[PDB]
Amino acid sequence: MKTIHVSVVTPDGPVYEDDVEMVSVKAKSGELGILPGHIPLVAPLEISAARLKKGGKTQYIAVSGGFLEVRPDKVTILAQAAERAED
Amino acid sequence: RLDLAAYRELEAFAQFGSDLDKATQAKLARGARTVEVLKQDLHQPIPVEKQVLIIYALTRGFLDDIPVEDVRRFEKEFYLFLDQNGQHLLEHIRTTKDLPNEDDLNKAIEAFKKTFV
Amino acid sequence: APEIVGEEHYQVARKVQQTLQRYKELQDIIAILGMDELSDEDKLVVHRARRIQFFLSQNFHVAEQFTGQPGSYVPVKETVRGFKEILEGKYDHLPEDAFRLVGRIEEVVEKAKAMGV
Amino acid sequence: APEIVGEEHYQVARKVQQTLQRYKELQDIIAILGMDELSDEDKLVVHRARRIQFFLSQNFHVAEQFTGQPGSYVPVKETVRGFKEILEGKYDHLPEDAFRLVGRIEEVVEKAKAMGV
Amino acid sequence: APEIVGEEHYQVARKVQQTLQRYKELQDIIAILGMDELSDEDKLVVHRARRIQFFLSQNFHVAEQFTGQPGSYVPVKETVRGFKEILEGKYDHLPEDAFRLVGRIEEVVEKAKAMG
Amino acid sequence: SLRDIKTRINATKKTSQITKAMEMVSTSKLNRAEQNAKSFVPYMEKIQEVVANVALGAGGASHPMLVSRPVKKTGYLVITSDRGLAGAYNSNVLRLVYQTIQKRHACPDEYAIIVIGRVGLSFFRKRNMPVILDITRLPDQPSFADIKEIARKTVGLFADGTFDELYMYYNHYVSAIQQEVTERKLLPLTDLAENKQRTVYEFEPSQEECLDVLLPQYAESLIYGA
Repeated sequence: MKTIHVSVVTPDGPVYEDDVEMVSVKAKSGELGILPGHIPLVAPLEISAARLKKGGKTQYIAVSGGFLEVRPDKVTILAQAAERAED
Repeated sequence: RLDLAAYRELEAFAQFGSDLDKATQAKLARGARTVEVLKQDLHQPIPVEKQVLIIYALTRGFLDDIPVEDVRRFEKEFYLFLDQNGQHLLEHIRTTKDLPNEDDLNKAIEAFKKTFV
Repeated sequence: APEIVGEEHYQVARKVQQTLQRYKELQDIIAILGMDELSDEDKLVVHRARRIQFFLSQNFHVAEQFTGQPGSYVPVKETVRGFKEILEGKYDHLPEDAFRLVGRIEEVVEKAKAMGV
Repeated sequence: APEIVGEEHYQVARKVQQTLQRYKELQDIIAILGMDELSDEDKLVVHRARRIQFFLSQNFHVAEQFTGQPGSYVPVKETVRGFKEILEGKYDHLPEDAFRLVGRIEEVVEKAKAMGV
Repeated sequence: APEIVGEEHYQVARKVQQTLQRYKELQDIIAILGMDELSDEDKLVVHRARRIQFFLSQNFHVAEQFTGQPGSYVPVKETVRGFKEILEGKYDHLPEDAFRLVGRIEEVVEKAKAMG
Repeated sequence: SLRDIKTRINATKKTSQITKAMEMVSTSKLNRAEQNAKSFVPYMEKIQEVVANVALGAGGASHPMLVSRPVKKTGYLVITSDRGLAGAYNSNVLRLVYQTIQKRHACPDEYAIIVIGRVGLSFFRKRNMPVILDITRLPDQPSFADIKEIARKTVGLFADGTFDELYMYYNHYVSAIQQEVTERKLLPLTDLAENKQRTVYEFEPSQEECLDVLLPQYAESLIYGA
């Protein structure tokens, strides 16, 4: 299996640094899925949550208007506000 | 004496409480209560043993839960509670001129707090 | 000398003196730093100290050649009532100049009315 | 005051004294906090009072033996003229050092030009 | 200053005074910011200045009635020596507490060796 | 007289103690503020990289914000504090703005003012300067969440056409002693820093739909950094 480092960043500071194995977002074109080694891709996001899978276990992070920036080795979320599900 | 001196040197910072570190906030909180307990009413003397007991309650941290406006009333009610059931402590102070056993003293103070409002 | 005044009058008299003592300390701070920094917390003290100090003045019967007015005679009940009202904030809205050279607090209310409040 | 100066020269002399009096009133607060807390119209008073205060000084003939600078004799009309222009603001841009130890107001202009303004 | 000490001992004493003066200025900033911000740059000054401030104290003969310490008499050339070493950083590895209420510099080494 | 000197001494001691506490608390607030600016850095870097890529690396002058247009009126964004007791901090910025707009505007309708903090607002109410948007307390933390709305409004005012160029005037921090006044052009984005690096870029929307959401956020982020 393959891991990709996911970063949720806000103007206030960080919000999530980890290397989960999946990640489902709700982008402008529709729902997008990301695997490690994905070709570079930038895409805006609307108000939704980003689902992060690690070992089958799922993680939710609320995102208030972000932008996805994908690299094969690293994925960056640039959200103007983002809180974890339990936060 | 230490608490009063620290409070006096910190007085000017009190106006800015929201911004201070927790150590300075603790010092200011202790100083306000110390000044409250040192107040007294004209022509009302206190026995030395009651003075020592209330000062012990202040300096040992038991009084830093109460609002600075309840400190006087707390002291009065504590004296009545002592009259009722701290006779062994009062007698020990009178006889030995020394502090009573710390564990029994702490139990008495906590017991009084269990009935303060 | 606490007894006679002691219940009603002594609490009002000491609260007036405490307010006027704080305003003296403020007056040197007030000028430079103080009118901005004081403007929230301490301006509540200053706003009442200005009015308490203007209300402590009075118009005398024998001072008509100096004031253009006849004098007034205020009984202690009315005095103690009026100063308790001002300390409770029942008159914070009236202009400070209405408090000057009057007798009863009703006269302050009437003077503000005449000023156009 | 009264006669000689009383029309032309009296207006200039009183404007100079009024400006130096207001600067002297501000100097107390200028000592603690500088010029950063003044009102923008009270900052102009400082700006022109510095110029007036420096232009009141002069180079004497007898002081040449201290300093190689030769002295100057200035007529009353020129004195009144120069102080009138400074009070109007004709030279508010020159560095204040151009005003020190000169005669006529033209020497201030030439001195600032020499200084490189 | 002038005569006696002015060659050797005046150079040592001037360095001690300059070090303790620097530490007093630092004492205001040290409390909040300086606990972190001094901790690299100024810790070189503060770590040595606190060791100098502790080494200036001493065990007095007359103090033996307050605490069981015999007390010591320290010659002028030994105190000049010890302070020169501390200013050179020979003894920085030793805890500050080892320098407290002692005689010659050697007893600092012994106290540190005894406490670990 | 002796009594007057004694009173002056007491007054002077009282004020010195208060200015000393106000110094120490400002020293604390400076340290927290600098850390807060460093906190913001990764996001500011990521958005700038992506914007450089998308606009300059991949495409061209296709969005209104990237395109110079003849100036019908320019807006001035100036950041000042809400209370006094800072030396020249506000007067410097207000002086620079006043002088510049005086030397490059002849008639009032040529310009508008968007200001932050009471001191600048009052400096403009004096005179009759045309101040269009304002805000005050920004409780310096403003949780940043409060300043989102002033930033969107200024960008939208440019977008609807009421501005052709937008500027920002504020003090820039160098150290405790040196704070340098600074003017930067906020719009159009006429000068974008290049970087070469890019990843696999996606196209759920087009280039234009990506820009329509990207550029306003980049401008709002420049305002928050200032």
